[PDB]
Formats: sequence, C-alpha cells, structure tokens
Amino acid sequence: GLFGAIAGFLENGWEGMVDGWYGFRHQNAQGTGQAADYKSTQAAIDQITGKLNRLVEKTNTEFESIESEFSEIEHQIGNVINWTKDSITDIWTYQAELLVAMENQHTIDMADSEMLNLYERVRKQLRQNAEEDGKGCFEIYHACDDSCMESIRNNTYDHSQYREEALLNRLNI
Amino acid sequence: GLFGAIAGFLENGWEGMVDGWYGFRHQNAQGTGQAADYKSTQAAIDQITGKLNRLVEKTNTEFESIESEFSEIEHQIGNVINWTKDSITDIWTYQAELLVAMENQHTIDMADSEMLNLYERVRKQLRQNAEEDGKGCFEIYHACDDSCMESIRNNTYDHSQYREEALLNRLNINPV
Amino acid sequence: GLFGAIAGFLENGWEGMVDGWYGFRHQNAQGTGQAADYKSTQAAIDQITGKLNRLVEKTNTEFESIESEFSEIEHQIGNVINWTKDSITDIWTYQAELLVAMENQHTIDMADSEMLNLYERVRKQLRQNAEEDGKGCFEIYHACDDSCMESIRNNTYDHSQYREEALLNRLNINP
Amino acid sequence: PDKICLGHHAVANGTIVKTLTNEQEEVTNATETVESTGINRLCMKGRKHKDLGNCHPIGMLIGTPACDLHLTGMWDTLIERENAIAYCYPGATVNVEALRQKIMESGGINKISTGFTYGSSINSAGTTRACMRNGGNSFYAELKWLVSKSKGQNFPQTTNTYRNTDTAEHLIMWGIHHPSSTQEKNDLYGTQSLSISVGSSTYRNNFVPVVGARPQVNGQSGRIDFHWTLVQPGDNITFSHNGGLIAPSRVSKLIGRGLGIQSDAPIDNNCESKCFWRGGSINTRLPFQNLSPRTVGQCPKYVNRRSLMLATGMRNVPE
Amino acid sequence: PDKICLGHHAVANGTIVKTLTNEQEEVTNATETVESTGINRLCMKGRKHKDLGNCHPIGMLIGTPACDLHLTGMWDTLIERENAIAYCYPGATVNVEALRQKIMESGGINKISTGFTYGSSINSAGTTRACMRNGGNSFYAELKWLVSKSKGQNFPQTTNTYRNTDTAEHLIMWGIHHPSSTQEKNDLYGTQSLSISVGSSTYRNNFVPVVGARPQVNGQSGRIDFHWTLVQPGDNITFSHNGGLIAPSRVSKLIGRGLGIQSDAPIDNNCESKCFWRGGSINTRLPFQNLSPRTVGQCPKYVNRRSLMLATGMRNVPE
Amino acid sequence: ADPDKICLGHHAVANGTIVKTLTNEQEEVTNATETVESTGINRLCMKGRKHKDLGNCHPIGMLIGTPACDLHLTGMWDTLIERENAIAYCYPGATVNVEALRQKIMESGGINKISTGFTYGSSINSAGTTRACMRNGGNSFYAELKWLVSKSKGQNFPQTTNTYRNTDTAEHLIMWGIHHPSSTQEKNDLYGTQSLSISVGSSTYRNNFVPVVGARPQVNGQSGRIDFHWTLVQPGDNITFSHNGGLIAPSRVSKLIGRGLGIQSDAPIDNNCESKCFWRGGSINTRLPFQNLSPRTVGQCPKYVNRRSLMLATGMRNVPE
Ligand SMILES: CC(=O)N[C@@H]1[C@@H](O)[C@H](O[C@@H]2O[C@H](CO[C@]3(C(=O)O)C[C@H](O)[C@@H](NC(C)=O)[C@H]([C@H](O)[C@H](O)CO)O3)[C@H](O)[C@H](O)[C@H]2O)[C@@H](CO)O[C@H]1O
Ligand SMILES: CC(=O)N[C@@H]1[C@@H](O)[C@H](O[C@@H]2O[C@H](CO[C@]3(C(=O)O)C[C@H](O)[C@@H](NC(C)=O)[C@H]([C@H](O)[C@H](O)CO)O3)[C@H](O)[C@H](O)[C@H]2O)[C@@H](CO)O[C@H]1O
Ligand SMILES: CC(=O)N[C@@H]1[C@@H](O)[C@H](O[C@@H]2O[C@H](CO[C@]3(C(=O)O)C[C@H](O)[C@@H](NC(C)=O)[C@H]([C@H](O)[C@H](O)CO)O3)[C@H](O)[C@H](O)[C@H]2O)[C@@H](CO)O[C@H]1O
Ligand SMILES: *[C@@H]1O[C@H](CO)[C@@H](O[C@@H]2O[C@H](CO)[C@@H](O)[C@H](O)[C@H]2NC(C)=O)[C@H](O)[C@H]1NC(C)=O
Ligand SMILES: *[C@@H]1O[C@H](CO)[C@@H](O[C@@H]2O[C@H](CO)[C@@H](O)[C@H](O)[C@H]2NC(C)=O)[C@H](O)[C@H]1NC(C)=O
Ligand SMILES: *[C@@H]1O[C@H](CO)[C@@H](O[C@@H]2O[C@H](CO)[C@@H](O)[C@H](O)[C@H]2NC(C)=O)[C@H](O)[C@H]1NC(C)=O
Ligand SMILES: *[C@@H]1O[C@H](CO)[C@@H](O)[C@H](O)[C@H]1NC(C)=O
Ligand SMILES: *[C@@H]1O[C@H](CO)[C@@H](O)[C@H](O)[C@H]1NC(C)=O
Ligand SMILES: *[C@@H]1O[C@H](CO)[C@@H](O)[C@H](O)[C@H]1NC(C)=O
Ligand SMILES: *[C@@H]1O[C@H](CO)[C@@H](O)[C@H](O)[C@H]1NC(C)=O
Ligand SMILES: *[C@@H]1O[C@H](CO)[C@@H](O)[C@H](O)[C@H]1NC(C)=O
Ligand SMILES: *[C@H]1O[C@H](CO)[C@@H](O)[C@H](O)[C@H]1NC(C)=O
Ligand code: NI
Ligand code: NI
Ligand code: NI
Repeated sequence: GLFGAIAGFLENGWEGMVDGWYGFRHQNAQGTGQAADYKSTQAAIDQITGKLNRLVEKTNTEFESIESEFSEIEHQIGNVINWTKDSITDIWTYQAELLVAMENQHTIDMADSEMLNLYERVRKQLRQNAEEDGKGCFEIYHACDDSCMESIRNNTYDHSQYREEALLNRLNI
Repeated sequence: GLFGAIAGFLENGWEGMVDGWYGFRHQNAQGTGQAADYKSTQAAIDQITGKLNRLVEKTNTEFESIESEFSEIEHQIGNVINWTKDSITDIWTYQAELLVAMENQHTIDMADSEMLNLYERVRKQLRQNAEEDGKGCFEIYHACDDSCMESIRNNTYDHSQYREEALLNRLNINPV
Repeated sequence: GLFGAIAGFLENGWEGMVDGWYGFRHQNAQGTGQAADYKSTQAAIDQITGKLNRLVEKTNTEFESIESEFSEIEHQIGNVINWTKDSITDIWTYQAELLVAMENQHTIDMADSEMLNLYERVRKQLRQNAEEDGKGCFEIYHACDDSCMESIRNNTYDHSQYREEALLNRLNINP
Repeated sequence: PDKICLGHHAVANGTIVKTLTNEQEEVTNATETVESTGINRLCMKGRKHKDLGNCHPIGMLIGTPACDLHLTGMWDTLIERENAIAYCYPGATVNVEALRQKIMESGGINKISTGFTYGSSINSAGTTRACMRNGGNSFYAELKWLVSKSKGQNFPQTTNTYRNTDTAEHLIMWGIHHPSSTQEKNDLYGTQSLSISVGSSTYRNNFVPVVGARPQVNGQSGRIDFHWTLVQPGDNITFSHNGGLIAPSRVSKLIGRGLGIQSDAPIDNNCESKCFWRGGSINTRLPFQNLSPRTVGQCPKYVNRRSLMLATGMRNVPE
Repeated sequence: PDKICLGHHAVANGTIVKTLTNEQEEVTNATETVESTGINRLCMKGRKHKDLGNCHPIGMLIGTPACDLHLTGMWDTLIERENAIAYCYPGATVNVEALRQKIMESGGINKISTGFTYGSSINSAGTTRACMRNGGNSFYAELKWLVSKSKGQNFPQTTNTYRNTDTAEHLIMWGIHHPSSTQEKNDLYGTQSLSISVGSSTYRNNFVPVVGARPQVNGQSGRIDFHWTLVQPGDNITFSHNGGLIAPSRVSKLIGRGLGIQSDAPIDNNCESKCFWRGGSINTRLPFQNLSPRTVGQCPKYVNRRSLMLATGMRNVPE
Repeated sequence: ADPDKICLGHHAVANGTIVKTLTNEQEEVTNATETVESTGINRLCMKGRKHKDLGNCHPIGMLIGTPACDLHLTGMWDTLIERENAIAYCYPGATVNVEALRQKIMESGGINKISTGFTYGSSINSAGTTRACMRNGGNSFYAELKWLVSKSKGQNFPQTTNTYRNTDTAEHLIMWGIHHPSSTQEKNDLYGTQSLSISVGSSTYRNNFVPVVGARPQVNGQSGRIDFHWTLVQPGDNITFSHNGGLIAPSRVSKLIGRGLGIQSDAPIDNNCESKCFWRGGSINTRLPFQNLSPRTVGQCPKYVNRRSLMLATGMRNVPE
C-alpha cells in the first residue's frame, strides 16, 4: 500500500485485537502482552466518521413529476424525457462509482498512514535504545519490564534513562 | 495528517516565519536564528499555483435561452425544462462540493509531504552526527557554528568532517 | 513528489533498466552490476492494470435518437434538446478532465510510493551494517560479494552474519 | 532481546469494496450508499394532504360525481390514484396533461360563479344517465348542458361574459358537445348551422359541434370535448354560441403550491417523508437509491446499481 | 566501501499528461481515453436488421411503392437512409416525427385488414400517375382512394368501422384529400358539403377537404394529408364520411423493440457493434469519444476534447 | 559540550480560514480562495459586440413591421437585446408558435427583407389601415403586411391567388395574418356575404384558415383580431396564397442571417465593459468556474450551483502557537 505498513512490511493484522484498530504486542522477561493505542485508533475513526457525515448532506431540491404514471404521455416528448432521464442516471451512476472508488482508496491509504505514524512515533521515542527488525518490531537493547513497556505505549519513555545500557548491548563493548 | 509532520509530530507552525512556508531554526554557541527553505516552499507553491490555473480553464460552449423572461412558457414544456435544469444544477452543485473537498484534501496532504521531504533530506545529510528528538529537531553532536548551520540549510554539509567528534559525543567517550 | 523518491532524492531514472520498473545497481570488489526488482515492479504494474480494467466498464444503457438527421425538428423542442445535450456534454467533458487528472496524480504518486517501499525494505534488511548516502545508495560497511548483493535483492540477507565486521568499520576514524 | 511490535486489527470475514485500482478489495468493514428499501405506504405525517380516491384531478374542475367532495380545498400534498375518473359523460380535454400538472402543482382550489343566465327558450338543466347522482340523471357540477327548451327548435343566438374581478388569474373550463347523429343534433339544438366563439383580450377560439357515429362509452355515443384557458385579473371572456356549448357555471382558481403524487400505496399518518414514488415513500439518509427513476419531492439520486459499498475500515489482512 | 543503489527506470522520450497540479507532466507511458476513430460502415453482425433503402419509415405504414418490400417484417435493428420516400402523391402527416420515432423504436410491423367494403356508387379503386407501379397508375398499398363512381354525383353518406379483436393496440392511418379546384372536388365527390368524422372510445376528430390553388409536386396540385391514432384492444373506430376520405384497407401493429439508425454508411455483416451514428459505427473499449454527440445504442460518452491521456507509468526523469 | 540543534518547521498565521475536505467540514488552512462567483455587473457589457437594442420593439414586431419596430425592420448584429413589455402587435392578435419564432429571431445575426411582389386587381383595396397602428399621426398598418378588403363596401371579395417564389439560395421566413371580425355586419362590409377561406400551399407546407366572427373585449380600441402564422419557404420553392377575403397578405418576407446571441434584460448598456455571459440582471465577468447568481444565463457562463461559497485551500493546515 501507499505507506508500506498495512499489507506491507506488517505481515498481517491481529484478529485478537478487538479493543482498537492499532496497538502493541510485547515480549520481555515477564512474558508477552497486548494493548491498543487510543490516539491512532481515534485519528482513523474520526476521519471515517467525518467522511460519513459529509455523505448524508442531502439536496433540498423539490422535484415535480414530469411523467404521468396513470395516463398516456405524448410520444415525442416522452422520448425526450426518457433520453434526458437516462442521461442523468448515467451521470449519477458514474458519479457514485467514482465517489466510492476514490473515497475507498483514500480511506484505505489513510489507515495505512496512521499505522505508519504510530510506528514512526515509537521509533523516535526509542531513539538509540532499539533497532527495527523489518517486520514492525523494535528489538529493545535493555531490560524493559511491563512498566517500561507501558511507558512506551503511554509516550512517557525517557530514552536517556536506558541509553548507556542499550549502547553497550548494541555494540557488545 | 497523511505524512505525520504538519499537525503531527511538529507541535505547531511558526507565525514568525513570514519569508517562506518551510524552514529552519537553530541554536549554537553564537545564539539562535531562523531561515526559510526556498526549494520546499516553491515546490508547495508551484503545485498550488498549477492547480489554480487549471480551475480557470472555462467552457467555450455558447448557450441560448430556452426560458422566456418576458413571456409565458407553455406549462408542460416549462415543467420539463425546470426538471432538467434543477437536475443539472444538482449535478453541478455536487461536482463543485466534491472537487473542492478533494482538492483541499490533496493540497493539505501535499504540503505535509513537502515538510516531510525537507525533514528527511536533512536527516540524511546529518548521517551519524545527529539524532532525532521526535519533535522535528535534530540534536547535533558537534559544535556547529553559523557557517556549519548554513551548510546544512545550503545542502553542502559534509558529515565526514565532524563524524569523529560526533561519534565520541554520542557514545559519551570523550577523553577527560 | 509526494513520497520524495522519484524526481526527489533519486537524481534521475535509469534508461538502461529495461527489464523492470525498479531495481538495484551495485559496486563491489568484483565490479558493478544491475538487476530489476520483480515484486515492486509487479505491485506498480498490477495497480495500473487494475485501473485500466475499471475504465473499460461501459454503460449498458441503450439510447434512442431524439434528433432526426434527415428531417426537420420543430424549433422550440430542437432548442430544448440542444440546450440539454450541450449541458450533458459539458458535464461529461468536465468529468473526463477530472477523472484523468485525478487518476494521473494517483498513478504518479503510487509509483513514487512503491519506489520508497523498496528503499525502506532494503534499509531495514541492512540494519546496522550500512548507512544512507542521501542519493538512494546504501554504503555497506563490510565486504559484500555478488552472492551477498544477490541476498540483499533476494531478501535473504542476514544482518547478524556481518554485524560485528560492519560495526567495527563504521566506528573507524578516517582522515 | 526484549521486543515491542506494532500492528493493526483484522477480522475473520471482511467485506469486499471497489477502489480505483481493485474491484475486489477486502476491508474490515463497509456500509451501503445505495438505498434498496422503500416504504410501501404514503407517509403523510406533517402534511395537510388530499387523497383524491377515485376522483381524477381534472374532474375537480368540471365536477364529476366522483369528485363531489373535492370541488374546493386546501392542501400541501395532492394524491392521485390509478383509474381515477375524470369524465362521466365520455370525452377528452385539450392539453390534458398540462392541465393535470397545473392542478397537481397547486396548494388548493377555489370556485367562483360565472353568474351566467339564459333566456326562456334555453333549457340549462340538461342531464344524462352517464352522470348519476342520488340515483338520478345529473351532470358535471361546474357546467351546464344547454339545449333548446322545445325539442327541434333552433337554439337562440346567445352571449355570456365572465368578468374576472379578482386580483388573481382564474382557470375557466367549458365543453363542446359532439352529437352521435343528425337527428340527435336537430333535437337538441335545431337544424341551423352551429358555432361557438370564445374571446377574451388574450384568448380567441371557435368550435363547431360535429355529428359522427362512434362506439358507446358509458352508454353514450355522444362526446363532450373540454377546453380551458386562463382569464387575467380585470379581463372579460365572452362566449358567443347558438347550440353545442357546455357552459361553465363556476370557474376555478388554483391557490399556492403543493406536491403532487401518483401512487396507490395506502396512507400512513404516522411516518413522515420528503420523497415519494408509485410504490410509496423513501426515507433514507443515503445519497443514492435504486428503487425508481420516477420520484417526486426531495429524493436521493437514482443509480443503476444494486449496491455500492463505502469502506469504513482498513484493508483486512487475516491470519 | 561497497555499495548498493536503488533506482527506477526512465525512457529517452516520455509522454505528456495532465494532473491536478500540472498541465505538462512527463511520464514514461500513457494511453488515450477519448476515441477519435469510428468505423465508416454499419456493423450489423449478430443483428437481424432491415435496410429500408429508399423507403421512409412512414411509407411502410401507408404503402408507398418504394416501401413495397417493407410492408411487414421483424427486426432488432431498423436503418433509415437520407432522402427516403414517404409520399408518392404529395402531402404531409400530422405528428410525423412522433410517428417516425414509434416505428424506429419497434421490432417489426404486422398488417391487419380493416375489412372495409363500399356500396356500388363508390369507386374504391382511385389511382394516380404520382404512384406508379408496374408502369401503371396505382396508389398507396394500404389505403384506398374513394371517389364517386359517376363523375359529378354526390358521394354517398358512408360508415366504416374497424374493430380491433387483437390483444394489442393497432396503429391506424388514413388520409384526407384536398383538391386543387372546385371543378375537381365536384367531379370526384359532388357539390355537397364534405365532412369526415372519426371516432373510437378514446379518439374523436373531424376533417374537411379544402380546395386551394397550389404548386404541383410530382405533377399534382392536389394533396393528401395523413392522420393516425392508436386503437386499443377490443375497441372499434368508426369513419363517417361523404367524400374526401382516403380509407385504410389495412392497419399496422408495431411489435416488440428495435434500435433505429439514421445513416448512409454501407452495411458490413462481418463487424458487430453496439453504437451507431450518422457516419457509421463505434467499436471501442474507451469510455469517451469525440466523434459525435448524436449517437444511438450503447455508446461512449461524448466529450469536447481531441485527447485525454491517462498515465500508465511513473514520472519520467531522464539522464 | 552537549548538542547544538537545528529544528525544522512550517509557517502559520494568527487567523486562518475554514475550508471543507473529504473528512472534515471545518478544516483550518493558512489561506483559501472563492470558487463560486456571487457578484455580477448590473449592466449589459456590450464592448466588442455589434449589438441591437430593440428598446420597446418586440422581436416578432420586426418581421411584421409594427410602428415601434420601424428602426428595426432590417439589420446586422452579433447580439440582440429584448426588453420587458416590448410591443409586437398594434392591432390586437396572437401568433401561432410564437415562442419558437421568437427564439429563431433571438438566435439570428440579422434580418433582411424581400418583396413578395404581390399585386391585386381593381376590386381589391390593399391599403386597409387602422387607428390601432398609428404612424405620423395617421391611421396605418403593419409595414410588412397589407390589409386586403373589398373596394366596394359589401361586395364579395374576389377569388384571388398570390404566389411568392423564393429565388434565393437560402430559406426565407414568410408571415401572414388572418382577420377575425367582431360582427357579421363588419365581415360583410369588408369581404361580402360569401363563405370565406384562405388556403396556403408550398411543396412542403399546406394549411387553411377561416375568418370567424365573435364578440370580444376591445384591445387598443379594437374588438377585431388578426392572428399571425408563419412558415419557411425553401430555396427554389413557391408558396401560394388562395383567398377570397380575410387574408392579411405579406408585402415582404424575412431572411434570418447568420448567428447571434439573444439577451432578455432591462439592464442598461455599457459599451466599455465586455462580457461573454448575460442574464436578466446584467452581465457576469469572472474567472471562477461557478456562480450562484442565476440558473437562467446565456452565452459562455460559469456553471450555476446552489452554494453561497465553496472555498479552495491555497495553503497548508494552519497550526497556530
Ligand atoms: C331519464 C331519461 O330521460 N332517460 C333514461 C335514459 O337515460 C336511459 O337510457 C340511457 O339513455 C341514453 C341516451 O339518453 C340521454 C342520456 O344521456 O341519458 C337522455 C338525456 O336526457 C339526454 N340529455 C339531453 C341534455 O338531451 C341525452 C343526450 O340527448 C345524449 O346523451 C346526446 O348524445 O341522452 C343512452 O341511450 C344510454 O345508452 C342509456 O343508458 C333509459 C333506460 O331505458 O331510461 C330512461 O328513462
Ligand atoms: C382522367 C385522366 O387521367 N385524365 C388525363 C389527365 O390525367 C391529364 O391531365 C393531368 O391530370 C393530372 C391528374 O390526373 C390524375 C392523376 O393523379 O393521375 C388522374 C387520376 O385518375 C385521378 N384520380 C382520381 C382517383 O380521381 C387524379 C385526381 O383527380 C387528382 O390527382 C386529384 O387532385 O388525377 C394532373 O392534374 C396533371 O397536372 C394534368 O395535366 C391529361 C393530360 O395528360 O390527360 C387526361 O386524359
Ligand atoms: C377616422 C376614421 O377613419 N374612422 C372613424 C371610425 O374609426 C369610428 O368608428 C370606430 O371604428 C373603430 C374601428 O375603425 C377601423 C379601425 O381599425 O381604425 C377603421 C378602419 O378604416 C377599418 N379598416 C379596414 C381595413 O376595414 C377597421 C376595420 O374595419 C376593423 O378594425 C375590423 O375589425 O376599423 C372602432 O371599432 C371604434 O369602436 C368605432 O367607434 C367612427 C365613429 O362611428 O368615426 C370614423 O370617423
Ligand atoms: C419511456 O420509457 C418508459 C420506461 O422504460 C417506457 O415505458 C415502458 O414501455 C414498455 C414498452 O416497451 C412497457 O411494456 C412498460 O410497461 C413501460 N414501463 C414503464 C415503467 O412505464 C415508455 O414507453 C417510454 N416512452 C417512449 C415514448 O419511448
Ligand atoms: C418553472 O420554474 C420557475 C422557477 O421556479 C417558475 O417560476 C415561477 O412562476 C410563477 C408564475 O406563474 C411566479 O409566480 C413565480 O414567482 C415564479 N418564480 C420564479 C423564481 O421565477 C415556473 O412557474 C415554473 N414552471 C412551471 C410550469 O412549473
Ligand atoms: C441545434 O443544434 C444543431 C447542431 O448544432 C443545429 O444544426 C446546425 O445548424 C447550423 C446553422 O447555425 C448549420 O451550420 C449546421 O448545418 C447544423 N448542424 C448540424 C449538425 O445539423 C440546429 O440548428 C440547432 N437547432 C436549433 C433549433 O437551434
Ligand atoms: C461498520 O460500519 C458502520 C458505520 O461506521 C457501523 O455502524 C458499524 O457498527 C460498523 N461495524 C463494526 C465496527 O463492526
Ligand atoms: C365493437 O363492435 C362489436 C360488434 O358490433 C360489439 O359487439 C362490441 O361491443 C363493439 N365494441 C365497442 C363498442 O367498444
Ligand atoms: C491567498 O491566495 C490568493 C490566491 O492564491 C492570493 O491571491 C492571495 O494573495 C493570498 N492571500 C494571502 C493573505 O496570502
Ligand atoms: C369588462 O366589462 C366591464 C363592464 O361590464 C367593463 O367596464 C370593463 O372595462 C370590461 N373589461 C374589458 C377588458 O373589456
Ligand atoms: C415555381 O414556379 C415556376 C413557374 O414557371 C416554376 O418554373 C418552378 O419550378 C416553380 N417551383 C417549384 C415547383 O418548386
Ligand atoms: C504503454 O506503452 C507500452 C510500452 O511500454 C505498451 O506496450 C502499452 O500498450 C501501453 N500501455 C498500455 C496500458 O497498454
Ligand atoms: Ni422510446
Ligand atoms: Ni412546476
Ligand atoms: Ni438554437
């Protein structure tokens, strides 16, 4: 996809993540765990919601009938009307096809971008204390317990706390 | 936003930057300063300008009146005309709504991308001599005077000049 | 461009690359070489192809004539018809202009993104064994022979094999 | 070493949607943009409506028995039913569809007496078995069938003038009787040559009753063809006739605006709606619909598609 | 230090396309979306078609000599040619264009005898030099020119009734002869005042032959004006006349649906097509075309552009 | 020392403007510009146009020659301007397919007139006039027509034949009238007691008319009426009038030349602005692709939309400090 994450360098989605659209799985000495990210999830959802609300905005144009359902219409004018209506219908059918195709393309790619934005945010938090594995994980070069993991998700992880330990491990010096 | 910079990892814009759309602020021993980036600014502006010129391209279709302003129109044909015109108007109103919504989405995101393109360009120039703080700054691990700062903006910064000094500072291996 | 690679930090394209849309050039002790990347090339092409197939989908609406080619049309109704047809034509002309402009913008930027996706994929494979030069190349800090180069293109390059050698070389203090 | 992995959600069964590049793109969720379901009733809540029942709109102006409860009124919504009756005595109206549309576009009808009077050799109370009312021969309520008082006598040369003293235009209708045989024409109007002239400052026309053999409709080989025009404020319209005129006793006045609906769907006074068609009402937030291209009111736009799904989630990438 | 560089392809000469922001964007490849090229032939493969040749559609119903091979038939496609003949004896048809469109919308025509018969003082075999057939004076095949058997005698008061006993509506045409002099009208129909009345349960009308000096057309100062209506299933239509009626010997029945084409392009039975215009056929996968705004069938949409190029590749960035 | 720094950023403004996107109705950006024109010019911008202002002359009056149209019987123009309450008829009456005819004229680039050459025998008076059509303080008539009546009051109008032959290479538009008297006495005075009939016939057109007596309100002091009819005579064709009283005959036919733009508006002419778009209220000069002034415009116009405003972003998201 456009941003390379969803159906990209992330091999698949997580069916087991039911409390959010984006989130984290971790591994440490204590074990493994999962948690959703609220902000990225809301960013995606709010854009979808805003898009849906734009689509309910309706015409306030009152139309009268120009074709009698229960009596004869003179043939020439009837043919003109038919030609006009079918032309209008082809225009609206095409418009709807295009609208949906375009919106869907944008929706998909926007979601991909919000996944990437979360990835990038975490990459920068971790600074020189972790390395990317190419599959969406960050190998963290210091002991990072459940609280430490929480501080990464919560965006309060202070890289300078663990920097020295992490650089030694990254270099083996 | 789509590219994560504007209204993203950059906390806010700079109202004090009036000579460009994108640019740099720095801090060193000599003090602080600000300067606009011409290329990224022009890239954004040229795309907006090109978009505006496309919008002035007008129809050359001459239309006649089919509704007399000053005399009676037979009722059935008048109704057909009204139905047709209001259908056409609904089509054009919808088109204009969509056009503008779509263009605005693209314009906003294009601008975000040009900001990011500048950020990425600088990241790569600086190579191993600096680290990202997550808020759009690069902490530079060597003394970078006003000329050095200019060389980063001017895209003539040679990372190998400062590499040794910078790696020592990044590892905290400076000799006592 | 949107993703910063094509007509961006890549100075130009390769006219000599005729067997793919994206690919690699390398330099090592054995010499230089070129090879196309199949996956990124197919990703781009499949999206273009899918777009073209959507554009062949036609109306199945049968239209009759409402304007006689060979006889007179009464003037008022003829004028109504003309007004209506020219309005419809303006709508379709505008639609076609917009469709193509929009699709072309998307096509161009999608191609840029696939180039970037390949770049990023390689950056992550190489991990701490290489550095970016800003022009689209990765300077690899260990001896990387033709097989090693192939393993990068083939996506089987194991960074841990060369990590120690590469970190030592990266921490070299040069003149 | 320790590890934190980033990811996104997925579902077991996603839904298919179309994009610019892919007709078969799977996403986690999607929602319909084309309404398929209408309400098979006429949703009249909040509308002062008139259900014409078996009365055809044109019958309101001339006063067919079926329209007796619909000779005047006020409404914001007017409902026409299939096989509604316009004519008891067979005939046709000139520019009938234009007239029907005027009525179905109105917000009510008022009636104003012409005040027409006739000399003693005219019988203005002509009736027919074709228009029954209270088990007796009757006639269009708003018209009078003028015939010679004495069978066979020449109908006298007659002049009647309606003067519009209102500040709004009035719609005047009249009929011309076309007999089925010369004997019949002679009985009713005499042997003289018959002619009806109509003239205002804006309108001029002339009509001639014509004898002809014809199939019976409601037991009548005779016909009454109807004509109409608009009389402007302050204008007079003059009928000059010597037999065959079906004269107006009242003229009509279309008041305000209203929405006209053609449907046999039953009225529901508990739902409200802004969109109607032959099959009933359409209440939907969706911008498109595939129920019908013939709708009235404020409606979603008709498209030839069963379904157009709008993605409400990311690409689905299952495990 | 060893090195691997990433890149993309380019070409020496790219093509220009338009985007949202740039009218002059160069890409590696592009393809046309507006069709400029049509086929200058009528592609009739897979179509049971009728080429009317020199026969005008309206001539099919009345039976002009030019239409002798087109009095009945079945087709899914009907082809009208320029300067096709509808009338041998000069005249005109009321609501001609509506009628032409009905025919060009049909999938065939059948003919049903009226069964009209005439007393001995009527000559129903009137012919004219204007309608030749086999080097002899003839007449419209589906009509009969009724005149007095004895020159100058009053044409008798006559009644003819067509009864539609079918389950589908029939289209009935007739003519009214308008003589060029009073002498001529007297010769053909006598000195009496002439009148033709036509009446079904849905239709009523009346016609009067009118003498007038006029230019000759095909050697004839006389005229025959044509009229038509639809007779419903189970209905009777009655002609009441005493001279001047050009009576129907057969009525028509339009069957099914077909596509009507106006073009002089030659037929090609080896290409097939869904789209036609004056100049021939349009076979294209492209969604737009700039050949003509007047097309019929299933066509690409007309746009006022010579070319609109769709990019099929990346930005071209040459070396 | 610890690290120097360089920060990247973008501009912002104190007060941005609101625009709509696909996902947000209320998106703030640094700058935006209107795409829907709200402002028109309340004048008819005629610079660069050879125009004809008909004034109080109605287009149909040009063809028949009403006094009000005396200065508009022929001409050339690329733009034709009709005003409200313009006069078509001096003697009261109506025209068949009047709106079609008006549209033909308002679509033309000029009118020429060609004499029919019609002449009449001694028992016809072809100089009928009326107080309804004044000209120079005297009773007159439509300039392009002749009111034919019997020379001797009460005499039967003679059976008469007049044929116009189009010898041009372009079609001509021929108009004529039928007089409908207000009483039998009047009809007898003018045309005699015979039954009246007017037949018109070319190789393409055939029709017939009958004057009809009827009581009617006076319009411009006249209970009588003259109803007008028209058709097109093709090149090389003849059209023949066959009549014995009641015909208002053409002394000249018309020829519509080229193309022109027809405007209905009472806005005053300004010969200093130029424009391609007009409506009832005046002119529309704008580069913008849309407008909300009126759905009834003529010429090359922006498309009408039911929106007060649709703002197009000309800058990035505004993110103030
Ligand atoms: C009460 C009465 O006078 N006659 C009864 C008949 O109505 C009924 O048979 C019907 O007669 C029809 C023709 O007769 C009328 C009519 O329309 O009913 C009689 C009207 O009085 C007469 N109206 C006027 C104003 O003259 C009217 C008129 O002449 C014609 O409609 C003109 O075309 O004709 C017709 O034959 C029907 O088929 C029939 O139902 C009989 C039944 O036996 O009873 C009578 O008492
Ligand atoms: C009786 C006859 O045929 N006499 C010969 C004339 O035809 C001819 O003079 C020409 O007459 C022309 C009209 O002739 C017909 C026709 O259309 O062919 C003759 C038809 O039999 C007659 N048909 C009927 C049903 O009455 C028909 C009809 O009266 C009129 O068309 C009605 O408008 O007329 C035509 O007017 C020519 O312009 C005229 O010169 C002369 C000279 O050749 O010879 C006669 O023996
Ligand atoms: C001054 C003069 O010539 N005649 C005076 C009469 O006009 C006047 O009677 C009035 O007549 C009015 C209609 O008169 C005309 C007209 O239209 O002006 C007179 C025209 O010469 C006559 N033209 C022709 C070609 O016939 C014309 C025509 O007959 C009718 O319009 C046909 O409908 O009529 C008008 O009706 C007034 O109401 C009437 O009083 C008399 C007084 O009796 O004095 C004359 O000097
Ligand atoms: C205009 O289109 C309508 C709808 O397609 C036509 O009405 C149909 O006509 C067919 C005959 O081909 C009938 O069997 C159907 O019952 C009609 N359907 C509806 C919904 O009315 C109509 O005939 C067309 N008018 C003209 C003049 O072509
Ligand atoms: C077609 O639409 C126009 C515009 O809505 C209608 O114009 C109105 O006409 C009446 C005259 O009978 C006026 O009282 C209104 O004020 C007009 N409004 C405007 C804005 O012009 C017109 O009536 C419609 N025609 C039909 C046949 O319904
Ligand atoms: C409707 O438009 C058609 C097509 O433009 C007009 O037909 C043209 O008439 C012009 C005269 O101005 C001629 O130059 C061409 O020969 C015609 N073109 C074609 C393709 O037929 C037609 O006149 C218009 N009808 C009305 C009533 O304005
Ligand atoms: C799918 O889409 C609609 C609209 O967003 C929503 O109402 C529904 O709850 C969604 N289903 C999910 C999230 O499973
Ligand atoms: C038509 O005529 C037949 C035979 O006379 C008759 O039985 C039928 O009822 C008539 N149909 C009508 C009058 O509609
Ligand atoms: C905003 O944009 C318009 C159109 O590009 C431009 O003319 C105007 O100068 C701009 N306004 C400001 C305040 O920059
Ligand atoms: C209508 O009649 C009255 C007198 O009854 C008259 O005063 C008025 O002027 C007439 N109106 C017209 C338009 O003739
Ligand atoms: C008009 O009349 C002349 C008289 O000789 C004739 O030559 C010409 O052909 C006629 N035009 C026709 C019949 O179109
Ligand atoms: C674009 O040009 C290529 C040559 O690379 C050609 O084969 C192809 O037909 C063109 N594009 C498409 C979509 O066919
Ligand atoms: Ni049709
Ligand atoms: Ni209306
Ligand atoms: Ni036109």
